[PDB]
Amino acid sequence: PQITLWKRPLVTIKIGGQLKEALLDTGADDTVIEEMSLPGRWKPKMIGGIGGFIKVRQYDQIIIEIAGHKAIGTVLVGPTPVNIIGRNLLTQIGATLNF
Amino acid sequence: PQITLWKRPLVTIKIGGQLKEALLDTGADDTVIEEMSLPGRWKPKMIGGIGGFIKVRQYDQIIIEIAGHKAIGTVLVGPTPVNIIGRNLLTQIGATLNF
Ligand SMILES: COc1ccc2c(c1)COC/C=C/CCCCN(C[C@@H](O)[C@H](Cc1ccccc1)NC(=O)O[C@H]1CO[C@H]3OCC[C@H]31)S2(=O)=O
Ligand SMILES: [Cl-]
Ligand SMILES: [Cl-]
Ligand SMILES: [Cl-]
Ligand SMILES: [Cl-]
Ligand SMILES: [Cl-]
Ligand code: NA
Repeated sequence: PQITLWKRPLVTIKIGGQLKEALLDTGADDTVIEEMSLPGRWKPKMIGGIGGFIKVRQYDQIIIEIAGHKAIGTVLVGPTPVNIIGRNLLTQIGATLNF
Repeated sequence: PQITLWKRPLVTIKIGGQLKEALLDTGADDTVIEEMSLPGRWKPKMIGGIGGFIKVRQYDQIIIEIAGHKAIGTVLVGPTPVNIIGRNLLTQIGATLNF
């Protein structure tokens, strides 16, 4: 699609068989999702957002569908105000910015 | 242009007579610039991202030039770690997300 920005670019994602809503976020290096269970081991990660730094759980090689496009990559889990799809997975679905 | 997302989508902006680098950020509702003075009236606001909230000054009707394209709208000024061009000005330069 071509998504304009007059409203938030929210899409449906599917992770662990569950549908969720997430924000396509070109200002995020990383994908960050609200507390949920994911398989496998996780590693520690700190991310610095507008308000300061938080701890998250980094799960690698997670299968996630984004607006009907399949991706497999790193998902950070932690107390983000909104689920966000960052550039690590926007590149996997072929997204670009255009003007 | 078409901007891929392998790297942060940074562009040069001109605001308040100053040249700065800023992130084209589809996950930001509004534009947030590091501390600087701007002319005119402002009012305080709180915005809440990863890491929590910061207090900013809201200036309305500010003209920016974004990668050579002029736009006018609200700019929030405050202790953001990165300058951000959010949706309120991305719409004005006709930016879309495409995949
Ligand atoms: C009202 O106008 C607003 C304007 C901006 C924001 C909000 C409201 C707050 O809007 C509420 C939404 C919050 C959820 C997502 C955060 C949205 N935000 C934009 C988002 O793109 C930030 C932009 C940024 C970039 C660098 C540093 C600070 C901030 N990126 C970010 O947090 O990414 C994290 C995950 O990947 C990592 O890579 C970059 C840092 C880290 S925000 O800054 O909190
Ligand atoms: Cl869960
Ligand atoms: Cl990844
Ligand atoms: Cl200044
Ligand atoms: Cl505006
Ligand atoms: Cl339009
Ligand atoms: Na003003």
